[PDB]
Amino acid sequence: KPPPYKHIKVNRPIGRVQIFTADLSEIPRCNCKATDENPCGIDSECINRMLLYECHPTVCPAGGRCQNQCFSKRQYPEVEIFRTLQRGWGLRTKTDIKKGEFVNECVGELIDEEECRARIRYAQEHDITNFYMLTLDKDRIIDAGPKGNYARFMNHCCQPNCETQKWSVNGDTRVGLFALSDIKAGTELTFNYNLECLGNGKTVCKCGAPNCSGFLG
Ligand SMILES: C[S@@+](CC[C@H](N)C(=O)[O-])C[C@H]1O[C@@H](n2cnc3c(N)ncnc32)[C@H](O)[C@@H]1O
Ligand SMILES: [Ca+2]
Ligand SMILES: [Ca+2]
Ligand SMILES: [Zn+2]
Ligand SMILES: [Zn+2]
Ligand SMILES: [Zn+2]
Repeated sequence: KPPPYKHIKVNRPIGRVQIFTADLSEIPRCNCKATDENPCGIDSECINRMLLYECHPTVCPAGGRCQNQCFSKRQYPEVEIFRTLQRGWGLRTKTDIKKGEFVNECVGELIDEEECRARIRYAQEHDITNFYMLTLDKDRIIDAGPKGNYARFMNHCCQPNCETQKWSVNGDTRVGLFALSDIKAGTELTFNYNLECLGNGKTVCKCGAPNCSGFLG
């Protein structure tokens, strides 16, 4: 059984950490029509989607059928946690996911470098080998360990089927997972941690890909 965690829907800023807000002047304005085949969708000419911005619902001309509100809408593909051989607990999809489709948001407690330094330090001193830390920016780190969602079970892979993207939503950064290719129902959902994830120093990569570098990210 996986150790408990508080299931949260949005990022939770801790201590000095701030969650900022901008106006409509700091957001592009697309010209997608309600009559388009997939208004503001994965293959459209939506200037907001292209610049990694969501559309503002009350001003998007595509209106009600705007397809560029994936973070705000929190509609994720059906997933489940399962027991992997060597990388502990993992996350697999229960439904087919298409290339470029939104998979999840990396949601956790938003912490600063001082709080992140104390939590790695405690984990190191107490032989904790599982980390759920992801850089939002130089000032803010997502920690999905105490509080999070299903994204926290997604393992690293040198040949992943997902990627992270830094999007602007309501005037602040959010981290989302998007499919790098079509993913079949039953497959483990992975992403390359790259330099984004903290604490995994001397961790040996067990992704088992033919192009494995031996290290996490
Ligand atoms: C975000 S958690 C992923 C869920 C985790 N496997 C669990 O059981 O809760 C990442 C942690 O899982 C382990 N891990 C993830 N991907 C791995 C990989 N490719 N090779 C080895 N360990 C991995 C590491 O201990 C890492 O700190
Ligand atoms: Ca729009
Ligand atoms: Ca818009
Ligand atoms: Zn659009
Ligand atoms: Zn739109
Ligand atoms: Zn690997």
